[PDB]
Parts: sequence; C-alpha cells; structure tokens
Amino acid sequence: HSLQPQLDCGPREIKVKVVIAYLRDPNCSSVTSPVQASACRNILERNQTHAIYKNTLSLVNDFIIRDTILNINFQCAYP
Amino acid sequence: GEFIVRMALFQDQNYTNPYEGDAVELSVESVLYVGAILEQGDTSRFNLVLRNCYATPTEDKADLVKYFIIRNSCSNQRDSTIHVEENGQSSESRFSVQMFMFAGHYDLVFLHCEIHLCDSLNEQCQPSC
Amino acid sequence: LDMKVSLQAALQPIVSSLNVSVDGN
Ligand SMILES: *[C@@H]1O[C@H](CO)[C@@H](O)[C@H](O)[C@H]1NC(C)=O
Ligand SMILES: *[C@@H]1O[C@H](CO)[C@@H](O)[C@H](O)[C@H]1NC(C)=O
Ligand SMILES: *[C@@H]1O[C@H](CO)[C@@H](O)[C@H](O)[C@H]1NC(C)=O
Repeated sequence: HSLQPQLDCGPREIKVKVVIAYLRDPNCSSVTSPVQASACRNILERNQTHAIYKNTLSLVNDFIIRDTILNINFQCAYP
Repeated sequence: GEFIVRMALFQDQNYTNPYEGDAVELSVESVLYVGAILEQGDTSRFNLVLRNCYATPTEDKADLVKYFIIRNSCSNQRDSTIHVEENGQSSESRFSVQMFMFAGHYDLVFLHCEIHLCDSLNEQCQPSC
Repeated sequence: LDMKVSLQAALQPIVSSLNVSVDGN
C-alpha cells in the first residue's frame, strides 16, 4: 500500500495533501500546519546539523470510527 | 429517598455471566451489552424507561461533544447498529451498541444515562416510537 | 422519579490501522 502523500514543506507552513483529518492536537482540522513548533503539536527533532518537524496526521471517515484510520506520519527535514 | 438504579456490562447477547468490570477492552468492530437494571427498588410495579442513555469521552456528564446512543427516550438514529432489546416494561432495560471511539486524541469512552421510573398502574407509558 | 445513572467502567478500544510515513525537505 502507498498513498504518495504530497508533502511540500514551505518556509512558514508545512502542507500535506493526500473524511476529517487532524494533527496530534485536535485542532488544525481543515491539511496545513504552521512550522512554529508551538502549534498543533509539531514534534521537533534536531538531529545534528538539521531540524526535522515530525507529525502524525490522522484521517478518519467520521468523528466516530469503525476499524479504519489513516495514520500518516510525515516529517519535514529543513536545513 | 433514592431508588438507586444500577447498570452493568455483559459480554455477550447472552444476558448473564457478564463482565465484572474494571476497564473493558473491545474491538472497535465488537459489540458490548449494557442494561439498566432497577435493582434495589420497588420492582413490583415500577418499570424503568431508558430516556437519555448517551456516551461522552469524559467522566463528567457535561461535555461539548457526546455520543447520543439513544436520545428522545428511544433508538437514536444515525447509528448503523443500535438495538434497544427490552427497554421499558421490565425492571431491566437492555440495549446494544457497537464499540467506538471519538475524534481527536483520547481513548476513553464512557456511558451516561437518564432514567425515568414509569409505573404500570393506569399509566400507559410504555416507551412507544 | 428521574434519576441519572452512569456506567462504572471505561471502554477501551483497540482501534488500529495502516501506518504510513513520508519525507520532505
Ligand atoms: C480547538 O478549537 C476549538 C474551537 O472549535 C476550541 O474550543 C478549543 O479551545 C481549541 N483547542 C485547542 C487545543 O486549540
Ligand atoms: C538526520 O536525518 C536526515 C533525514 O534525511 C538526514 O538527512 C541527516 O543526515 C540526519 N543527520 C545525521 C547527523 O545523520
Ligand atoms: C447462553 O445462555 C445462557 C444465558 O443466556 C448462558 O448461561 C449460557 O452459558 C450461554 N451460552 C453460551 C454463551 O454459549
């Protein structure tokens, strides 16, 4: 399986295109996310001489769900 | 006084040998069987209707979002699999829902209900719908 | 005649699905 989720790290917005979707923190529900690490719970991992913004978007058919979620774990590796 | 009403969780459509109940783990596809019982009460003529059994992702009964389970005294719509088996006449009222868990990030689903104690003497309040 | 009743347990599902991962610069 593969979706080819188009992730397009910008200078101020992380944007991931691929039902309601939401980031780790319940808002940012439309998919965009500000690059500010204090916004919708973006994970910061500064491995040496780089900085990656990891996040786990989730797609669910209805706000109640039955046996099917879409846990898209996308990261942005900035210089 | 207080007509203390209790409700438990049974494991099967089989309405006995239920779960003891501390924190139940279920397949989202699976089914659970909760029945409101009028234990420790009149039970000779007082029925037990199921008016507003509902669900919410918080111990508190006052949440912004909450699952309906059954509104307006019976059989909430919008749910594919709902069965109020014997709510109403008997001192035991039973209904079945498929497991679920809400939007956002919290795996904590709770069940809350509102119960009105009908009587079966010259009071035709069988819950009709 | 209109008391409120709650279930004394937590309903913990085992919802799980297809993990995905991607990269970007
Ligand atoms: C999420 O947005 C709702 C408005 O829909 C607001 O009530 C709530 O405080 C927000 N929560 C966070 C963590 O931003
Ligand atoms: C950190 O991870 C990125 C991911 O592509 C990689 O390019 C980089 O080499 C890693 N840093 C180190 C020090 O290995
Ligand atoms: C079903 O019937 C009774 C009560 O419903 C129970 O004692 C019996 O063990 C059950 N049989 C099963 C679950 O196979």
